[PDB]
Amino acid sequence: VNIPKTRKTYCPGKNCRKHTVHRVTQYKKGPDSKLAQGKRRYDRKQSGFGGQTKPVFHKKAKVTKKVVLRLECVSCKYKNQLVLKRCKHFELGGEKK
Amino acid sequence: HSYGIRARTRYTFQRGFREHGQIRLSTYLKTYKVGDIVDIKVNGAVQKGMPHKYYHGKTGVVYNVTQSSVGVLIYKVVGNRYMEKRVNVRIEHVKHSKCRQDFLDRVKANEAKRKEAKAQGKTVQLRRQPAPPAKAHFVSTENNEPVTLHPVAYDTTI
Amino acid sequence: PDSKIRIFDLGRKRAGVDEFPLCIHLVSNEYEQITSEALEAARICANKYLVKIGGKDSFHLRVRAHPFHVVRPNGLVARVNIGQILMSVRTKDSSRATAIEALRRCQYKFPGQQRIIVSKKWGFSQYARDEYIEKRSRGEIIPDGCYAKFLNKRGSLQEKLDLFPEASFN
Amino acid sequence: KNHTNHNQNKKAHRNGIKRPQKHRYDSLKYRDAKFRRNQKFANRGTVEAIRQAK
RNA sequence: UGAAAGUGAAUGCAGGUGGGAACGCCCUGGCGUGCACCAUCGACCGACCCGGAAGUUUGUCAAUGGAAGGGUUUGAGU
RNA sequence: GUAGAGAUUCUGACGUGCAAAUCGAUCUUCAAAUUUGGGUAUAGGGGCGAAAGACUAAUCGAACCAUCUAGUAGCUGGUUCCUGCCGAAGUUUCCCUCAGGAUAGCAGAAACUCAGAUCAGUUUUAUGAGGUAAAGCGAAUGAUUAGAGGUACCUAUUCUCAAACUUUAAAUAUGUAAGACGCCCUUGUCGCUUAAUUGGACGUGGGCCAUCGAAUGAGAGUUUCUAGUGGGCCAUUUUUGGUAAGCAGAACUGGCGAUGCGGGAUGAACCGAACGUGAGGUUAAGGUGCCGGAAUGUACGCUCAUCAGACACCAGAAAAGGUGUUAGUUCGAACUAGCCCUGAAAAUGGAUGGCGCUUAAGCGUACUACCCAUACCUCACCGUCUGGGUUA
RNA sequence: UCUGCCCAGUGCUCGAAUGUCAAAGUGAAGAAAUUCAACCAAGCGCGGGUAAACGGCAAG
RNA sequence: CGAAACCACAGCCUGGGGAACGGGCCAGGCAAAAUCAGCGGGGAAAGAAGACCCUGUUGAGCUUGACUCUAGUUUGACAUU
RNA sequence: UGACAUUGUCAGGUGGGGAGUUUGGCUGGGGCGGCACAUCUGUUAAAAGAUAACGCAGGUGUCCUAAGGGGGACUCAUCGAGAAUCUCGAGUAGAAUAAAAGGGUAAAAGUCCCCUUGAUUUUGAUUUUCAGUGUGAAUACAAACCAUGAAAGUGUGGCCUAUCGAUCCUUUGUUCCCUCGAAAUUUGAGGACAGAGGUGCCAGAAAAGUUACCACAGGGAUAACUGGCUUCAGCCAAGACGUUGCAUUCUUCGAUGUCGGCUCUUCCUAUCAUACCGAAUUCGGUAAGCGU
RNA sequence: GUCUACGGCCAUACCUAGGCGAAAACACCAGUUCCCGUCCGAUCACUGCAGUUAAGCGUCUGAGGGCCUCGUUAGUACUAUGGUUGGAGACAACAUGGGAAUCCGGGGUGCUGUAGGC
Repeated sequence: VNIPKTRKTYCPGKNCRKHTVHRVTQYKKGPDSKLAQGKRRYDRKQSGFGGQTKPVFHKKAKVTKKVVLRLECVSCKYKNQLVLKRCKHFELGGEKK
Repeated sequence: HSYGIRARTRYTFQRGFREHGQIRLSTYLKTYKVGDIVDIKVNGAVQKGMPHKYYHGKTGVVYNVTQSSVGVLIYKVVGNRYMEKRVNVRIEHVKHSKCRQDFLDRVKANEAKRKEAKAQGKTVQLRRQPAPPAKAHFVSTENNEPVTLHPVAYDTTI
Repeated sequence: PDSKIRIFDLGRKRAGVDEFPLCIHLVSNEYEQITSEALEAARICANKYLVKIGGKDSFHLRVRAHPFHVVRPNGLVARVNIGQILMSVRTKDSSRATAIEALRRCQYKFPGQQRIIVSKKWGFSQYARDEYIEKRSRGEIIPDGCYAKFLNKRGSLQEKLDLFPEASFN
Repeated sequence: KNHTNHNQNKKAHRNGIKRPQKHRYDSLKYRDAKFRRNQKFANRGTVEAIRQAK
């Protein structure tokens, strides 16, 4: 699916409270931090004899992810997030029909 | 089985034969108030605001009025109780119950008879009564002499 | 599946409506089923007997049960009600005995019970003998191949006039 | 037997298909918001005007 | 009441409305009167979304502070 | 070949033995990888094994002892006095759930509230909704027989069909209404709505005011906690898969399960009727030759069977015939029916229940009398519940 | 009396890429916690040997 | 002189119905003490909570490139130095 | 021989030699298959709603910045007529409408053009599956913000009926937010609020075999084994054609000993022989006494 | 009564052939500078009344097609309930009730509301 790189949509930032142009990009999951509480608890739990202490997931059944649009206000820099339907092939600002 | 919203709705949501086309506009020119008793008849052309197939042919009382729809309250048997179902149904799928209008016309007539009975100093029995057995009557035979009939002999028509 | 019986009219199927006045029906007496192979075997028996006795020009035979009901695909059968006509033979008044015996022999090819009934209607038409005579007498019946056209009060006038010149339009 | 609806209607009618209790006043909440707002103000003036008349 | 920081329950006879126990008055009702309980419309307290009046001192332009007022949102509240 | 060490066969004896492995005969070896005493070493996830998972104190695909340990139990078994009162479920949704739980239903208790209300597995009246049966195919669609006409066609016809074709369209089911939370008039609030006190919603103040607005019958309703249940089965009718099935699967209702009694000889669901302890009377279903309570009753016929028939469910037979016979129909001939016979055919001796029954004690119809259930009726008594009294 | 053919695979065995490479240690950034960057044995991986190795009939 | 197994109660058949092969139930055939030696038709005879099969979120033996580990082994680092 | 090497600690790799565990369910027994395990249309289905089978005919894990939204003009599939692809007649949809099927659609919901991003933010209320829990999908509004149109109005994705996801954890957005509890500042972390990442066994364990050496607790809820039920003789005329007849899982898994032969007795007739008849040795009828 | 605008019910209104239509209205019609749109002012947009009732439009006619209503079909098919009814069954009959559809035949061929013009 092709999504235009820019769109005029409502900006819920308090400085805008109106429709404003937003730059559209694709949300990328951030790098996992070693110092998160879950990561720290996992390292504490995994240290020592006992083998594996947590479920490890294999039965990956989904083939595509919900694409997430990161809307970025041109005026007040406010950032919004929209989720769309699942798509196998995704374009951002491709050629119009 | 499949359990969609419009499953097995081929005949009930179908538009009538030679009744297809454009919806008549007296539907939109009608007024509904809360307390009105209305019938639900899902018009298949208008897909927005369609109540579920259970409510087709169901009659209820209006409880809410919006710009384009009507809130109808219907009692649906669920296991061992009637549960209050409040469907937001578009006015195309709605019509006034003629039974209510017949009742209101009868109420107006009853008040009229009561007023005239009071004015005349008489008592008028306002309860309807079921059909009674026929009265005694004479049946005249003049120019209507009885014709004696016998069962016909069996024959092979074809 | 293909039905075993393929021909459904035998004899002079082009015979005029006036030529064969007598009609004899082999009628099912029971609510039952008839197989396609049963229908064609009785058809062969009826055609063989009738052509042997009176010849191919003395009768018109029409089997009216069509094997349209599928049995569960392997074959086709004819679902028959009570009183439904299975076989029909139209002949002259002389061939009454021949047609009756032919249907009597063809009973043995069909399961269940059948009755031979001499229909009081003229030939294969729906009109009884007396009303067919009287309507033909006053002129609303015109033969058309194996059947006859009947004047009806509906339609235009000039077209009915030049198709039916003897008709007396009151 | 995986499924049947044999004894279910009997079980329903033993305590009867009971109807919900009828109340004179139903929630003006859960209705149209604009109507609810104005009816609050209309009710508030009505009770005050009754009080003033009394 | 909220995750917390924190804030923290009377516009009114501690409101209206409907039905209601018991009582009173009148000629069976009517009229008052309404406990208890539900239906419901509000008021108040905390969150949530706005709105920032004072006031405090420290950055007075500000920093901090939160009043009135509005949402028809919410709580295991008054 | 003997002693000795073995243990092939009889698949002999015995097989609660003499014996928890023995005896008899037969057989294998018999001077060496031989047989064997005592001493000594190797101990349990170990030993030892010319290897069979063999052996390791009658215990070995992990010895024995004691403890953890009363290990765990969706699994099997059992679970102890009486009467009275009420009385289920095998269904819903979710679960690594399918022999199990939770959840809803059904049930019991304990309360509270309302009240001529507030309703009903009901009818009527009024008014909706549906696409099944039926019908149709010369109304579209699909399939299909035959000629006629005008030229692969076209036109008027014709025979026959559809579970996912259909214009049409039932019966049975199903929704709602049938007033006092009513109606009529006046009039008030609003930030909503309108061109507008214009409406809409809620009200005030009045008037109408239990034939108060169909029938019939009932007092009605709401909380709280919790049990058991979450294998069902049969029949009526409808219906699917199946060659069929005492087969598998559903729908509606009634039953059995949980239920005795009368009857069908006998039987969980068939027929009748549902049950406190009794007396009398009367019936239901079904019966009245004898077993067996009760007419070897009445009336009119049919039937003769060389292995007749005899009561629903039900414990089974068809086409087609039969100089069997009794009646009919239409022109002696054909048909048409009712009974009988034929078609009809198994294995312990045996089944209308038996005995027997032939102008029946068989079959069809009609009419009386009779017999009898725990059902009905009257009465007595027991208990339960409900209602009304009781400060003498 | 013979014991054939096959090193593809699998297993065993022994030479080179430098592709990988943990903890140490080295360099930079930060106030540090640390975050980056480069290097690293073994095992690999690539390459040679091996069937009286498993196996097959890469060889048929 | 003197056991034991086994034992709901018992013990003549045919048929019916029935959890679809009754000793009992229903309808029949029938039916006279007390016993002895034989016998193997029946008592679906006795002998062991089927040892085949399935079920259980019950095991164990063995196997492998199952999951997860571990003795050992191997290499790097620091220590000893 | 030698600061090598061995040892102690750590970090890589190896490790069925050894340890512990697991090895989904549904299922006309299990197993193999299929996925009926999450879901849509038409049926099954008996004209409300509900309704089953490893019943039936196809589908779903996508696709689309337009194929979403608004406005405007236009009319479609066809068929006839005719000019070296457009021409005009008829044309109730016989076409198209992303994708299965069903329904809807004609100055449109189809086809072209024009402008857009309602495929937005924030509540509550409803509908369907339903326990009236959750998820999913949907409906009517209210408070903003917009698109479009002259306007009425329409628009909270697709004409309607499918196209999907908890706790924990991780990550992202938001606030000039809260906390790190002796007091601070800067990092870092933890919170509230809104999403995403994934559980297809789709209300969501992290899991290979084998057992003929096998073991338990059960099961006739469930197979094998025993039982039961179920699946040649005419009629017809041209001996053909026809037509009518003679798997299930109820019992048993606290066990009913499970082929054949031998032995032995009995019954049956659907008669090989024997007796006695009827036709033209052969075909028949009576016939199970007797033998085989 | 006729005509126009806006409608309601949405074929008794539609389709086809033929014959009429006085007034006004309506329509066809003249033109392309303007607003506007096209390959083409043919459509659409704009300005006007020189002619025509030829068409549209109204109406009458066809035992026209269709459609609508009534009767026939027909108390028929079907169906709720009932029987220890019949029949081996298929199915049928009866009892107390409910009750169609096609063919066919007759009639009909739009009614009406508001504001106006004649």
